[PDB]
Amino acid sequence: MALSKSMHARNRYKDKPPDFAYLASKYPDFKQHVQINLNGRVSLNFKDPEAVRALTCTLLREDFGLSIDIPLERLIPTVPLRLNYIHWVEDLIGHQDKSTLRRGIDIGTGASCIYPLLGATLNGWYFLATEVDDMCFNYAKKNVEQNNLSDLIKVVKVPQKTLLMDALKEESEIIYDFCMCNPPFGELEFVKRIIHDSLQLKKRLRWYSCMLGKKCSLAPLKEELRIQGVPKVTYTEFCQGRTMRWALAWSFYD
Ligand SMILES: Nc1ncnc2c1ncn2[C@@H]1O[C@H](CSCC[C@H](N)C(=O)O)[C@@H](O)[C@H]1O
Repeated sequence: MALSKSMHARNRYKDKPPDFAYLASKYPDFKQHVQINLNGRVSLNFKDPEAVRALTCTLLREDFGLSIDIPLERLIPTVPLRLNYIHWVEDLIGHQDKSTLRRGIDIGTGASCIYPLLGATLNGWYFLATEVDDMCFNYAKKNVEQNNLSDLIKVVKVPQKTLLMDALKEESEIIYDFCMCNPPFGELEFVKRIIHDSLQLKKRLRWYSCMLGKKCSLAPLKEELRIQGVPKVTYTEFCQGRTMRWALAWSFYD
């Protein structure tokens, strides 16, 4: 499948994208990173990671009420793009209500802990955040605690060679609804490790998903899943102008 306006229909920033002028007038700690371009427009220098951090932290504060602390030394996520994936998963696990508790896994949560944070806020989803990087693990366990989401999000430091399988030994939950992953920059080799772990977990997770960075990666993975005889295999492409990612998910369910 593929979504109109190249991004998910339920995305906040599809109809109402970020307004630099507005955010500068509200958050004077963001006003410092914004500069007036030639066209008179209020613009952020996307090269400066401190500027980009200021935007991402402000959009979380402004639109989700999330106050996060993230280091420059680590990846700065781009709020609207990550949000498409949150909505795609919503669609996959057939969102719809108050007594229907849905639980997922985030393979590589990052310093931000962006997916579990959005996910637990927007929908109240229980998450199992995994991390190999200590710095990332420290900041994520911190952002979760400071937004009092300690109850829904369970951040866990994990060994290097370990993925999905190994992580589901603490805690012991029978059925997980989804698992999202944003592979770090071979890419194909990573999702292949996810595919394999999914072959042994099968119906224990309703949906296994992966946000890809390269379109070339879709063709072999689509073929791998097909060779392994995976019943449902779904894919889409998201967008944020210059940026473009390819989310792919697969289920063993009829
Ligand atoms: N085998 C593995 N298991 C768990 N986490 C891993 C891992 N390999 C890498 N990671 C971690 O996963 C992260 C990938 S970056 C994805 C971060 C986040 N979801 C975002 O979009 O902001 C890194 O912080 C890295 O330390």
